[PDB]
Amino acid sequence: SGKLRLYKEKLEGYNRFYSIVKTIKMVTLAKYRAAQGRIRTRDFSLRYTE
Amino acid sequence: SALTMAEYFRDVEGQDVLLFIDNIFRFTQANSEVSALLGRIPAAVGYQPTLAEDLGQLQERITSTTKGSITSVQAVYVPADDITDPAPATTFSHLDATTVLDRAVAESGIYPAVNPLECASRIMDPDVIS
Repeated sequence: SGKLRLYKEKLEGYNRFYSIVKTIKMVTLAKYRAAQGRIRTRDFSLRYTE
Repeated sequence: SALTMAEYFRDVEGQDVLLFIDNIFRFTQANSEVSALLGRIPAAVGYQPTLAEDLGQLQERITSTTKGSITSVQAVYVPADDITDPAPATTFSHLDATTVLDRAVAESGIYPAVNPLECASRIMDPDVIS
Protein backbone atom coordinates (compact mmCIF):
# COMPACT_ATOMS: atom_id res chain seq x y z
CA SER A 1 0.00 0.00 0.00
CA GLY A 2 1.20 3.49 -0.85
CA LYS A 3 0.13 5.08 2.43
CA LEU A 4 2.16 2.57 4.44
CA ARG A 5 5.14 2.99 2.11
CA LEU A 6 4.82 6.77 2.37
CA TYR A 7 5.83 6.41 6.01
CA LYS A 8 8.49 3.88 5.02
CA GLU A 9 9.96 6.31 2.49
CA LYS A 10 9.78 9.08 5.09
CA LEU A 11 11.57 6.89 7.63
CA GLU A 12 14.01 5.81 4.91
CA GLY A 13 15.09 9.43 4.53
CA TYR A 14 15.29 9.89 8.29
CA ASN A 15 17.40 6.75 8.69
CA ARG A 16 20.06 8.17 6.36
CA PHE A 17 19.80 11.77 7.53
CA TYR A 18 21.29 10.20 10.65
CA SER A 19 24.19 8.52 8.83
CA ILE A 20 25.21 11.71 7.04
CA VAL A 21 24.93 13.61 10.32
CA LYS A 22 26.77 10.83 12.13
CA THR A 23 29.65 11.13 9.66
CA ILE A 24 29.60 14.88 10.27
CA LYS A 25 29.89 14.22 13.99
CA MET A 26 32.98 12.14 13.25
CA VAL A 27 34.38 14.87 10.99
CA THR A 28 33.92 17.49 13.71
CA LEU A 29 35.35 15.25 16.44
CA ALA A 30 38.64 15.07 14.54
CA LYS A 31 39.02 18.84 14.20
CA TYR A 32 37.98 19.45 17.81
CA ARG A 33 40.72 17.10 19.02
CA ALA A 34 43.20 18.55 16.52
CA ALA A 35 42.62 22.10 17.77
CA GLN A 36 42.75 20.94 21.40
CA GLY A 37 46.49 21.61 21.31
CA ARG A 38 45.78 25.31 21.81
CA ILE A 39 44.22 24.52 25.19
CA ARG A 40 47.73 23.67 26.37
CA THR A 41 49.69 26.45 24.67
CA ARG A 42 47.43 29.46 25.32
CA ASP A 43 47.09 31.98 28.15
CA PHE A 44 50.72 33.19 27.98
CA SER A 45 51.25 35.17 24.76
CA LEU A 46 49.04 38.05 25.95
CA ARG A 47 50.74 39.21 29.14
CA TYR A 48 52.03 42.69 28.32
CA THR A 49 49.11 43.10 25.93
CA GLU A 50 46.99 43.27 29.09
CA SER B 1 -11.77 -9.95 -29.82
CA ALA B 2 -8.78 -7.92 -30.99
CA LEU B 3 -6.38 -10.64 -29.85
CA THR B 4 -8.36 -13.11 -31.95
CA MET B 5 -7.87 -10.94 -35.03
CA ALA B 6 -4.13 -10.76 -34.37
CA GLU B 7 -3.94 -14.52 -33.85
CA TYR B 8 -5.53 -15.10 -37.26
CA PHE B 9 -3.02 -12.77 -38.90
CA ARG B 10 -0.23 -14.60 -37.07
CA ASP B 11 -1.31 -18.15 -37.93
CA VAL B 12 -3.30 -18.09 -41.17
CA GLU B 13 -1.49 -15.18 -42.82
CA GLY B 14 1.89 -15.99 -41.27
CA GLN B 15 2.61 -12.27 -40.91
CA ASP B 16 4.49 -10.28 -38.28
CA VAL B 17 1.81 -8.22 -36.54
CA LEU B 18 1.78 -5.39 -34.02
CA LEU B 19 -0.73 -5.44 -31.16
CA PHE B 20 -1.29 -2.26 -29.16
CA ILE B 21 -3.54 -2.43 -26.09
CA ASP B 22 -4.68 0.55 -24.02
CA ASN B 23 -5.54 -0.11 -21.25
CA ILE B 24 -5.12 -3.72 -20.17
CA PHE B 25 -5.98 -2.86 -16.56
CA ARG B 26 -9.58 -2.13 -17.53
CA PHE B 27 -9.96 -5.80 -18.43
CA THR B 28 -9.16 -6.67 -14.82
CA GLN B 29 -11.27 -3.80 -13.49
CA ALA B 30 -14.34 -4.87 -15.46
CA ASN B 31 -14.17 -8.46 -14.21
CA SER B 32 -13.87 -7.20 -10.63
CA GLU B 33 -17.04 -5.15 -11.05
CA VAL B 34 -19.06 -8.20 -12.09
CA SER B 35 -17.30 -10.56 -9.67
CA ALA B 36 -19.38 -9.36 -6.72
CA LEU B 37 -22.66 -10.21 -8.46
CA LEU B 38 -21.41 -13.69 -9.44
CA GLY B 39 -21.23 -14.79 -5.80
CA ARG B 40 -17.43 -14.62 -5.46
CA ILE B 41 -15.82 -13.41 -2.25
CA PRO B 42 -13.51 -10.43 -2.93
CA ALA B 43 -9.78 -10.91 -2.53
CA ALA B 44 -7.26 -8.46 -1.09
CA VAL B 45 -7.65 -4.79 -2.02
CA GLY B 46 -10.99 -5.77 -3.55
CA TYR B 47 -10.17 -7.55 -6.79
CA GLN B 48 -11.68 -10.86 -7.80
CA PRO B 49 -9.99 -14.07 -6.59
CA THR B 50 -9.47 -15.15 -10.22
CA LEU B 51 -7.31 -12.11 -11.01
CA ALA B 52 -4.12 -14.05 -11.70
CA GLU B 53 -5.67 -16.88 -13.72
CA ASP B 54 -7.91 -14.76 -15.93
CA LEU B 55 -5.06 -12.42 -16.87
CA GLY B 56 -2.71 -15.35 -17.46
CA GLN B 57 -5.00 -17.02 -19.98
CA LEU B 58 -5.25 -13.79 -21.99
CA GLN B 59 -1.55 -12.98 -21.76
CA GLU B 60 -0.37 -16.43 -22.85
CA ARG B 61 -2.43 -16.03 -26.02
CA ILE B 62 -0.42 -12.86 -26.75
CA THR B 63 2.79 -14.56 -27.85
CA SER B 64 4.91 -15.30 -30.90
CA THR B 65 4.76 -18.89 -32.16
CA THR B 66 6.62 -20.84 -34.82
CA LYS B 67 4.07 -19.72 -37.43
CA GLY B 68 4.23 -15.96 -36.89
CA SER B 69 5.21 -13.17 -34.51
CA ILE B 70 3.21 -10.68 -32.45
CA THR B 71 4.94 -7.60 -31.07
CA SER B 72 2.68 -6.56 -28.20
CA VAL B 73 2.69 -3.15 -26.52
CA GLN B 74 0.31 -2.92 -23.56
CA ALA B 75 -0.37 0.06 -21.31
CA VAL B 76 -0.86 -0.70 -17.61
CA TYR B 77 -2.48 1.73 -15.19
CA VAL B 78 -0.94 1.73 -11.71
CA PRO B 79 -3.81 2.94 -9.50
CA ALA B 80 -2.81 5.89 -7.33
CA ASP B 81 0.82 5.39 -8.38
CA ASP B 82 0.91 2.25 -6.19
CA ILE B 83 2.98 -0.34 -8.05
CA THR B 84 2.40 -2.78 -5.18
CA ASP B 85 -1.23 -3.09 -6.28
CA PRO B 86 -2.23 -6.63 -7.30
CA ALA B 87 -3.12 -5.76 -10.89
CA PRO B 88 0.10 -3.96 -11.91
CA ALA B 89 2.22 -6.52 -10.06
CA THR B 90 0.48 -9.51 -11.63
CA THR B 91 1.29 -8.12 -15.09
CA PHE B 92 5.05 -7.82 -14.52
CA SER B 93 5.79 -11.54 -14.93
CA HIS B 94 3.97 -11.67 -18.30
CA LEU B 95 6.23 -9.18 -20.10
CA ASP B 96 9.59 -9.12 -21.85
CA ALA B 97 10.23 -5.37 -21.44
CA THR B 98 8.82 -3.14 -18.69
CA THR B 99 8.79 0.67 -18.93
CA VAL B 100 7.95 2.20 -15.55
CA LEU B 101 6.91 5.85 -15.61
CA ASP B 102 7.19 8.06 -12.54
CA ARG B 103 5.21 11.19 -11.73
CA ALA B 104 8.17 12.85 -10.01
CA VAL B 105 10.20 12.70 -13.23
CA ALA B 106 7.38 14.32 -15.19
CA GLU B 107 6.95 17.09 -12.63
CA SER B 108 10.60 18.00 -13.25
CA GLY B 109 9.99 18.61 -16.96
CA ILE B 110 11.53 15.33 -18.14
CA TYR B 111 9.57 13.56 -20.87
CA PRO B 112 9.18 10.67 -21.34
CA ALA B 113 8.98 10.34 -17.55
CA VAL B 114 10.80 7.01 -17.44
CA ASN B 115 12.52 5.83 -14.27
CA PRO B 116 15.46 3.84 -15.69
CA LEU B 117 16.27 2.38 -12.26
CA GLU B 118 12.94 0.50 -12.28
CA CYS B 119 12.79 -0.58 -15.93
CA ALA B 120 14.07 -3.92 -17.19
CA SER B 121 14.53 -5.81 -20.44
CA ARG B 122 15.10 -9.47 -21.25
CA ILE B 123 17.45 -8.77 -24.18
CA MET B 124 19.79 -6.70 -22.00
CA ASP B 125 22.43 -9.39 -22.43
CA PRO B 126 25.70 -9.17 -24.40
CA ASP B 127 24.78 -12.28 -26.39
CA VAL B 128 21.74 -10.57 -27.93
CA ILE B 129 22.82 -6.93 -28.21
CA SER B 130 26.23 -5.50 -29.03
